[PDB]
Amino acid sequence: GRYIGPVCRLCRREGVKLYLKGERCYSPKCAMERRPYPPGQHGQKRARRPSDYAVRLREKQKLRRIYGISERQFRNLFEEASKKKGVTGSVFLGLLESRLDNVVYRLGFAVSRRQARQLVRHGHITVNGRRVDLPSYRVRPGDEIAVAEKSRNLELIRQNLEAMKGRKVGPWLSLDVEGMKGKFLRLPDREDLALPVNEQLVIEFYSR
Amino acid sequence: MVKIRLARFGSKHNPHYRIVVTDARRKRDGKYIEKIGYYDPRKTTPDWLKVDVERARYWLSVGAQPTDTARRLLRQAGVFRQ
Amino acid sequence: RNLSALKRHRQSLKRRLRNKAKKSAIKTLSKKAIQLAQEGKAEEALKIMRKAESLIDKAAKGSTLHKNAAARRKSRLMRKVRQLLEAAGAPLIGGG
Amino acid sequence: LTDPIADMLTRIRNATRVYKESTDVPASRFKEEILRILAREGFIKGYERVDVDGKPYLRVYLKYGPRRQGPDPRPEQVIHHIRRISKPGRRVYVGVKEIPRVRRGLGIAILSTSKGVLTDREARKLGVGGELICEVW
Amino acid sequence: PKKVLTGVVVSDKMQKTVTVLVERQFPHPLYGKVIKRSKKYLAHDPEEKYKLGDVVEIIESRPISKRKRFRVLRLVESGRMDLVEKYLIRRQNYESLSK
Amino acid sequence: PTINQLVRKGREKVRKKSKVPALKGAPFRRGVCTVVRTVTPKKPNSALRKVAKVRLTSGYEVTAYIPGEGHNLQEHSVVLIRGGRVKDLPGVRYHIVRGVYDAAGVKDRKKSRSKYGTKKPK
RNA sequence: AGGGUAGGGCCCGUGACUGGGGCGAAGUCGUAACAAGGUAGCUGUACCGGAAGGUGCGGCUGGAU
RNA sequence: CGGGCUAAUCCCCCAUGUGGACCCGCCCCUUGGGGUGUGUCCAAAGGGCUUUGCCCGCUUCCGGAUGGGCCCGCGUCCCAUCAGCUAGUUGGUGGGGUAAUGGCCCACCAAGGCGACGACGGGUAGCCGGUCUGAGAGGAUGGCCGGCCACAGGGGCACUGAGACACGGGCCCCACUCCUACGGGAGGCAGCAGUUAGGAAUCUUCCGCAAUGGGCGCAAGCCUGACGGAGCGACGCCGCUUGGAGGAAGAAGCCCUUCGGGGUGUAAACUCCUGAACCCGGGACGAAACCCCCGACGAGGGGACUGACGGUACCGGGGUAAUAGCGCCGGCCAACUCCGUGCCAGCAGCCGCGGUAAUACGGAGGGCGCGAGCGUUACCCGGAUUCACUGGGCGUAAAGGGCGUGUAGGCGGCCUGGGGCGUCCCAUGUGAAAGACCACGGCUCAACCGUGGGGGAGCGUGGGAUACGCUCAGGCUAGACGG
Ligand code: SF4
Ligand SMILES: [Mg+2]
Ligand SMILES: [Mg+2]
Ligand SMILES: [Mg+2]
Ligand SMILES: [Mg+2]
Ligand SMILES: [Mg+2]
Ligand SMILES: [Mg+2]
Ligand SMILES: [Mg+2]
Ligand SMILES: [Mg+2]
Ligand SMILES: [Mg+2]
Ligand SMILES: [Mg+2]
Ligand SMILES: [Mg+2]
Ligand SMILES: [Mg+2]
Ligand SMILES: [Mg+2]
Ligand SMILES: [Mg+2]
Ligand SMILES: [Mg+2]
Ligand SMILES: [Mg+2]
Ligand SMILES: [Mg+2]
Ligand SMILES: [Mg+2]
Ligand SMILES: [Mg+2]
Ligand SMILES: [Mg+2]
Ligand SMILES: [Mg+2]
Ligand SMILES: [Mg+2]
Ligand SMILES: [Mg+2]
Ligand SMILES: [Mg+2]
Ligand SMILES: [Mg+2]
Ligand SMILES: [Mg+2]
Ligand SMILES: [Mg+2]
Ligand SMILES: [Mg+2]
Ligand SMILES: [Mg+2]
Ligand SMILES: [Mg+2]
Ligand SMILES: [Mg+2]
Ligand SMILES: [Mg+2]
Ligand SMILES: [Mg+2]
Ligand SMILES: [Mg+2]
Ligand SMILES: [Mg+2]
Ligand SMILES: [Mg+2]
Ligand SMILES: [Mg+2]
Ligand SMILES: [Mg+2]
Ligand SMILES: [Mg+2]
Ligand SMILES: [Mg+2]
Ligand SMILES: [Mg+2]
Ligand SMILES: [Mg+2]
Ligand SMILES: [Mg+2]
Ligand SMILES: [Mg+2]
Ligand SMILES: [Mg+2]
Ligand SMILES: [Mg+2]
Ligand SMILES: [Mg+2]
Ligand SMILES: [Mg+2]
Ligand SMILES: [Mg+2]
Ligand SMILES: [Mg+2]
Ligand SMILES: [Mg+2]
Ligand SMILES: [Mg+2]
Ligand SMILES: [Mg+2]
Ligand SMILES: [Mg+2]
Ligand SMILES: [Mg+2]
Ligand SMILES: [Mg+2]
Ligand SMILES: [Mg+2]
Ligand SMILES: [Mg+2]
Ligand SMILES: [Mg+2]
Ligand SMILES: [Mg+2]
Ligand SMILES: [Mg+2]
Ligand SMILES: [Mg+2]
Ligand SMILES: [Mg+2]
Ligand SMILES: [Mg+2]
Ligand SMILES: [Mg+2]
Ligand SMILES: [Mg+2]
Ligand SMILES: [Mg+2]
Ligand SMILES: [Mg+2]
Ligand SMILES: [Mg+2]
Ligand SMILES: [Mg+2]
Ligand SMILES: [Mg+2]
Ligand SMILES: [Mg+2]
Ligand SMILES: [Mg+2]
Ligand SMILES: [Mg+2]
Ligand SMILES: [Mg+2]
Ligand SMILES: [Mg+2]
Ligand SMILES: [Mg+2]
Ligand SMILES: [Mg+2]
Ligand SMILES: [Mg+2]
Ligand SMILES: [Mg+2]
Ligand SMILES: [Mg+2]
Ligand SMILES: [Mg+2]
Ligand SMILES: [Mg+2]
Repeated sequence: GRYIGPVCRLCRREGVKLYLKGERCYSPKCAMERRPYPPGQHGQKRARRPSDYAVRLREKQKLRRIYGISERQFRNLFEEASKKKGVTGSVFLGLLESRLDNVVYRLGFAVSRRQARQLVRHGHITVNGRRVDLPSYRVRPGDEIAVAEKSRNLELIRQNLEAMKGRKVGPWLSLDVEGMKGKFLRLPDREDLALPVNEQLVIEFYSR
Repeated sequence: MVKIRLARFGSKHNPHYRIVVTDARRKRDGKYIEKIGYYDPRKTTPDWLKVDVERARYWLSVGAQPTDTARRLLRQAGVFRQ
Repeated sequence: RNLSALKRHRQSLKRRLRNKAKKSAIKTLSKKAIQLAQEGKAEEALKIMRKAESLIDKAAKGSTLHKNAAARRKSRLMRKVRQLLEAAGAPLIGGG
Repeated sequence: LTDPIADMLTRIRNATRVYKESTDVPASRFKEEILRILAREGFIKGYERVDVDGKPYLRVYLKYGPRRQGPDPRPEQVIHHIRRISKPGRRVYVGVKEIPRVRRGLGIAILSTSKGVLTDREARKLGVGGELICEVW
Repeated sequence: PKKVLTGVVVSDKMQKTVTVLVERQFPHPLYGKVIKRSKKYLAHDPEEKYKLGDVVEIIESRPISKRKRFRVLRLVESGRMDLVEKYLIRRQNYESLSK
Repeated sequence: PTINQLVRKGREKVRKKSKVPALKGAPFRRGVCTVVRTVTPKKPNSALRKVAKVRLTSGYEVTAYIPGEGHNLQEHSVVLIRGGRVKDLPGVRYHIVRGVYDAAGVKDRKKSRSKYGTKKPK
């Protein structure tokens, strides 16, 4: 399946902060906050000139690892968007964010997509009323996403819920809080999320 | 004779018969002479049946005859409206 | 081991029997007058020729012959008679 | 001589490199009709029907770019490029849909047609095609 | 429709039939260039009228015999023997392409 | 050349010369060893490489180089081979496959085991 | 159909022996070419010679001075 | 085998001829098309119900409709180290024959037919839609599905027939095997599974006609290895899980150390939360028709039976932390150190690693990439712009023929006119559907499948324009030839 292994090693090797769990990634107990150098026996050694390839290799994994998606699942969409109209970048981006799990986390239902998926994969979520244990469902504009009424009685949801009431949600997002029923408004533009990514670099990558 | 009947398309457990005209000596799903309707039997759409009630009467005029259920499909198509 | 084909097969030979006979008789009579055509005998020739026509046609009634064929054997029959009877003549009966 | 057209074109391309105020060519209504295009688009200055020791010609009056500094002050060419297309060795024919657009729109291709010589654009406007004479820029 | 071909006669030696050589042009499927290809057809001449050098128009007719499927539709021109030369000269030249 | 010529003679779609004929367009052919021994390579190397000469259901008979260290190959040993030559060893074009037939993988081998037919310890 | 008699054509495999060729090398003989390579070299043929090769006739310079 | 008997929608004659067949004549047409007249020929079948009427059938003749046969044009692989082939061979007259042209068959007259536009021979291969690669032109390919063809152990043949020269029909011959009571008989999986053999390797001797479709029947119903499903196989694609959050300036073990330290490592442990599977309850869509009731067996409206997959998916309640394996780490090419070893044992796709300090073998620590996958081999396109139409090149890198003459062929200077072959434009028929491409819709997504939409090249028909190519005709003199 997805990754599911040691994760901090991601942020480190990348040299950037990926808030892959939730709270700690903000805490001063973080790795990059403590050890922002490569994992393994050779982290603190002077890095050397990465290759033009190696570079383009990064941005990918960085993004790819950000959502924890199989390489394949990350070819399709970018074969999707690339064969999709207009600027392949924005589309693929919107194609990625359009995943349930993500949006679920983007809707502050869980600190990590990792949680998002599980709650998603555990069907605790719903959409337009319908229940969806499908962490790969490409949610489209006009979709009503509702927590499982059967799981509205859970406390974790509310602890993440509570820490959301008036929290700032994406322009292409709402969050009728309490009702545990958000909503997915539109497809974003690059300027809608300033990810630590240079998407074109990933374009250059599969251009091989 | 040339008859009118349903050619099963779709996939396993996924019926989608094209109500079409061809020779019985054809295989079930082989070459037909003309398509003239389509039918979701399981009722997965608000429009799981259509007929070119006009053309459908064309062939029947020229003698073609349908399978029973195809005759039904053409029934509710009203094709037999006196 | 066994099938209705055995029933199917048998009938043929019987049917096989019945067709070959007619054709044989046809050509038997069809030509027979033709000889007379070479020496007509106009009256007697046209007497045969008519007979072959019936057998020929009457074969077309069943699997024995196809209409176009019988017509051919018919057509090609008549044609020959007169042409032969031309050199000499002349037809006593019909026809025609 | 095989193809006067390329020869015509060739004569041009041969002088433009040496920077001739003009140059000459044996005449023909077709060569002219061509040249007709080659000033209305602005690659040439125009032609006049001259005449050499008894024979007709077409002294073409050449247009070039401005003097320049650097070490190579020689004036850039108007006709950067001019090469034959359809030839006697390989006659080349196009339908209106398959009519190329020279250098993204900065050049043209002269086309012989039942409706007179045209440019890559004029044809598409008139909705026809023909024997691609040449492409030039 | 019945295909009409505008070919020349190369043989009258047969009786009640002629050899109409038909020539056609076309581009190359890869090299654009126009490329001449010919092909002899066997025309039916019931009245043994058509003669050597006669440019003619042949029409796809029902089979008269084997290989003979085009009758002569109508005459076009006469005296066209130059073409024959461009035919026989060929056949004659072959006599040196052996071993 | 002239377009005409290209029309007359066209261009020659040169084909490929397969590098594993003894296979007869197959990925794996069984054989039966015939000369289990060692073979020295050409320069600039020096050693005693582990070769296997095998007759095939394809009728042929070819040297097959035995990869790894330590094997169990002697005359009459059922075996399978694969495509792949050994640059330095002329006369060898194909490989053998350990852990297959009368051939067993490498002993106390832990890395890249797949390429050496050696299952997993604890 | 086919079976038989007889005689031709073509291709694959196999064969005492035989002719060269390729690769390996750490052997033997000499040292032909690469410098004026110690007789300028190459070339066609012809002859000769354990072998690279020599030589005769004519040719090219892709010959040094 | 034979002797003798019996019915019919079986077979035979006669009658009736709307009509149809043939001859000969004539109108039209124009290849044997339709109409017309005299002579000749020919149809048939009954059974059932509620019974002077219905339904099913039977006969002919026209037409429709679909499925075909034959014929033509252009296109369809490799070798010229195959350069000549041909006697049914090419044409004709006349007959046979078929549904029909034909040398498809026979007889006779003639001497003719094919070929460097590659005949003849050999090797290979089932073609197309499409499939994959590809920026494209192009290449490779033709399983699955759809169409057509050809074969039904290896060959030949005709009968039956609307239709075959017929896979589970028949006649014979050959090869093979088996049975046997030893006199003699039988068989043909390239139908669904299955066995044996060959091989690197390809599955169940499963369920059922419920659906769709097919034959037969008025219907009831029957047959149904087509079809619908189950199973096996990581064979390919899609989806999902092996957990989530919190969690020390950081346990042990393990690897490195300059002995201060560093790395594994938020990883674990443990706390909480969620809850794959596995337990129970419920439990389908697919299935509305034929048929039966009224009406009129019809339009239309009412009435039931039926589910192989299957108690499966799916719905509800409850509920366990619950598989990780593979390749790679000298450059290409992302990912580093330590020991062992010492041109030995070894990796290798290329350049090349090892001869006592190996980022290149082995192991380990750590790390890189994917992830129920991971790798290898084989083969196809790509990179290969390296057979170059797009889109290459021949002084010394591989490539100008030793030199001329000349056939075919390719190519061809200025001006006018006709034709309209290439060529261009418009209209139009075909270009099946599946697939590819855009939009959307159903399985909770996707893969898969459905719906609609949107084009072309190519060739068939009609019209048009005339610059260049070509053709026919008239002039000219700038190439050539000549005095
Ligand atoms: S945010 Fe911090 S704690 Fe979270 S994965 Fe990244 S480095 Fe680790
Ligand atoms: Mg795009
Ligand atoms: Mg690419
Ligand atoms: Mg007799
Ligand atoms: Mg008949
Ligand atoms: Mg070009
Ligand atoms: Mg070495
Ligand atoms: Mg063997
Ligand atoms: Mg053994
Ligand atoms: Mg290989
Ligand atoms: Mg490995
Ligand atoms: Mg014989
Ligand atoms: Mg015999
Ligand atoms: Mg010397
Ligand atoms: Mg020396
Ligand atoms: Mg010397
Ligand atoms: Mg010499
Ligand atoms: Mg000697
Ligand atoms: Mg000497
Ligand atoms: Mg000399
Ligand atoms: Mg000389
Ligand atoms: Mg010289
Ligand atoms: Mg020198
Ligand atoms: Mg009786
Ligand atoms: Mg009668
Ligand atoms: Mg027939
Ligand atoms: Mg014959
Ligand atoms: Mg003779
Ligand atoms: Mg030709
Ligand atoms: Mg050739
Ligand atoms: Mg193929
Ligand atoms: Mg295949
Ligand atoms: Mg097929
Ligand atoms: Mg056969
Ligand atoms: Mg057979
Ligand atoms: Mg068999
Ligand atoms: Mg047989
Ligand atoms: Mg049979
Ligand atoms: Mg057949
Ligand atoms: Mg069988
Ligand atoms: Mg079988
Ligand atoms: Mg075996
Ligand atoms: Mg199966
Ligand atoms: Mg059934
Ligand atoms: Mg049925
Ligand atoms: Mg009844
Ligand atoms: Mg019964
Ligand atoms: Mg049965
Ligand atoms: Mg099937
Ligand atoms: Mg954790
Ligand atoms: Mg239950
Ligand atoms: Mg249902
Ligand atoms: Mg549950
Ligand atoms: Mg645990
Ligand atoms: Mg790998
Ligand atoms: Mg390595
Ligand atoms: Mg190194
Ligand atoms: Mg890689
Ligand atoms: Mg590196
Ligand atoms: Mg290795
Ligand atoms: Mg090197
Ligand atoms: Mg070392
Ligand atoms: Mg998977
Ligand atoms: Mg390749
Ligand atoms: Mg590339
Ligand atoms: Mg290319
Ligand atoms: Mg080059
Ligand atoms: Mg050279
Ligand atoms: Mg020369
Ligand atoms: Mg000439
Ligand atoms: Mg001209
Ligand atoms: Mg003209
Ligand atoms: Mg024209
Ligand atoms: Mg289509
Ligand atoms: Mg959907
Ligand atoms: Mg579609
Ligand atoms: Mg397109
Ligand atoms: Mg079109
Ligand atoms: Mg046209
Ligand atoms: Mg004109
Ligand atoms: Mg010409
Ligand atoms: Mg003239
Ligand atoms: Mg002059
Ligand atoms: Mg002169």
